[PDB]
Amino acid sequence: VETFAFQAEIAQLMSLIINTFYSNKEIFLRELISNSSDALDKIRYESLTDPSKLDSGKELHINLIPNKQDRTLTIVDTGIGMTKADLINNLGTIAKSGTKAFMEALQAGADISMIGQFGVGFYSAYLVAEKVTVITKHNDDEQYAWESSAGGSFTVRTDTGEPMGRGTKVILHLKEDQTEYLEERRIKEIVKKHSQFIGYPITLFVE
Ligand SMILES: COc1ccc(-c2c(-c3ccc(O)cc3O)n[nH]c2C)cc1
Repeated sequence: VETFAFQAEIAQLMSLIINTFYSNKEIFLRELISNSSDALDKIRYESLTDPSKLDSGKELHINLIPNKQDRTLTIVDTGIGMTKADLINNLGTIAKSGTKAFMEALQAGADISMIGQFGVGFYSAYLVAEKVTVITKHNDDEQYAWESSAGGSFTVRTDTGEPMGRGTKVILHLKEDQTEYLEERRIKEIVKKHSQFIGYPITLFVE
């Protein structure tokens, strides 16, 4: 298990998301689905000139898996996934510069719902999750598990869990007062409100 410190600016971003009074938390789902859509666009584009890029799985889709017993909401995609290096380097985001631009915008009237315009929408997971686990598999690397409960550090380990072929799995260990995001009608509502034009099937699993 390797432990890393977040860059000062990323720890600042996470503290802002955790500590700012902001009721519109439901946008975390749109943000994570948007990242899933971007990763699926990436593998689809590569496959247009190289069909073997899909040897690790042809289906391009998103699964939403609530689990009331574990108090987890899992978002699975069959996108391009990430290398260990990209996972350590702020989960493939330009988080340092993105955070700076987002901070300036917040002082210029913007609100947390606009986080995605600054390329750091992944970190909106901390509006609803006390801990986030990211399992990822890229065609050019092994399967890795990234994890953080914020507090300035994250861990990276080789994943021993279920192999996923190719893509990214975001496991949201929800805060006790955020369990509405495990309810079928609530998830359906949010998907319809903010992710209705996503170009990949979104399957909402039942329990
Ligand atoms: C906007 O920046 C980014 C940065 C990285 C990605 C990304 C993800 C991913 C990352 C997070 C996630 O929730 C789901 C995913 O498939 N997987 N692979 C890539 C290249 C997507 C958007």
